[PDB]
Parts: sequence; C-alpha cells; structure tokens
Amino acid sequence: QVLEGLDAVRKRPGMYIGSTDGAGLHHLVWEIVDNAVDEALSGFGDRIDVTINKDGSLTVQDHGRGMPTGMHAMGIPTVEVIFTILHAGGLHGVGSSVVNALSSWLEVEITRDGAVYKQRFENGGKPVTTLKKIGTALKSKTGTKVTFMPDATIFSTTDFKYNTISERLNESAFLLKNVTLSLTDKRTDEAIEFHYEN
Ligand SMILES: CCNC(=O)Nc1nc2cc(-c3cncnc3)c(OC[C@@H]3CCOC3)nc2s1
Repeated sequence: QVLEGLDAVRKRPGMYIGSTDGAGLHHLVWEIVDNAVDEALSGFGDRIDVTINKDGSLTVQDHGRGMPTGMHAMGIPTVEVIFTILHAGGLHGVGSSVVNALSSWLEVEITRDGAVYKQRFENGGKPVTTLKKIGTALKSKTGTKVTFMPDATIFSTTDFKYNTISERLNESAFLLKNVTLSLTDKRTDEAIEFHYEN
C-alpha cells in the first residue's frame, strides 16, 4: 500500500471520482453520505441530514459515534490523518481525503464525550486549524458533521442537483432501514425526508 498526499487526487481526479463533470461532483456527496450510512449500518445513529447551503457548499450530518478525537503520530489528530492521507463508520480508503482534496474548503465537526471539536481545511485540503475543542454538549450527544465547498477550479459544474441527491438518499434509506435520511435545499427552500420501517 503506497500512501499519497492530496496533490495526487488533484492531479488525477478522474482516477478517484470518475469525472470532473456533474457525475464526479455528486460522487463527492456519495463519499461523505456513504460514511454516515456505514456508521448507521453498524448501529450508530438513526438520522442523516443533508443540506445544500446557499453559498453552494454541502453539509452531511450524522448522529453516530463521532470520528475519533485523539492523536495519531507526532501530535497529528486521527481526524487530520483521515482527511489528508490517501490510502490509494469508516471513514477512508479513500473517501474523506478525496473530497477534501477536491474542495476549496472543508469543515469537520465532531461531537462526543461531552465535547465539540472542529477542524478546517482550505485550498485542496490543507489544514488551517488543528482539531480544536470549540464547545460542549450533553454526554448523550454524538456525531460527525462534514461541510465542503467543491473546488470550482476542478469541476466544470459546482451546482448540486436536488433531484439527483434526493434519489440517492431515498435509495440509501431503503437499503439501510429504520434510519431517516433528509435533504434540505437552502437555495430554493425545498425539503424532503425518507424513512423505511422494517
Ligand atoms: C458526515 C459524514 N459521516 C462520517 O464520516 N461518519 C463517521 N463516523 C465515524 C465513526 C468512527 C468510529 C468512532 N468510534 C469508534 N470507532 C469508529 C470512525 O472511525 C474511523 C476509524 C479511525 C480511522 O479509520 C477507522 N469514522 C467515522 S466516519
């Protein structure tokens, strides 16, 4: 297993997301959604909320365990390793890092153990903060939130399509069972929820 930096993805995006058109743009959504879905599949979290923000960024929030908030080597947060090393609930191999590489900015927010942490990356996944404790929450509160702005210098289109996302989340709700998937478009105010009882 040869590990790579985020430059590798930016130089050959087609290798990781297939294309740099709308199909590729939406593959970024699929990667982050799929990480939330994997976490719910393992029994952690019963809702996954997706928001297309007015500024064109996209948020996915889960109520799973929260990505680990500790250190890897050399005082580097485990979260930073997930989002910045390409191994070409989990996590990676290779999703979070590919999305970060192809975003002009990305924020991850983790809630667990009574604490709220945040890390921000810019310009193709360069950390501009460490994993910072930003606040507190009840001990019962857990989850991972990822918001990213796709890189307009990579993609031919940076316009997320509500109907495309809605269909994928409907499908994911049907496969998962007993988990609510929601979509809210802040550009147009549209919203929908999916939940299949089993
Ligand atoms: C909004 C997108 N949603 C998400 O990415 N959800 C995720 N939820 C988890 C939970 C764990 C998690 C927590 N506690 C205990 N075990 C795993 C995890 O672990 C990553 C591990 C360290 C490196 O790879 C294995 N990743 C994720 S991504």
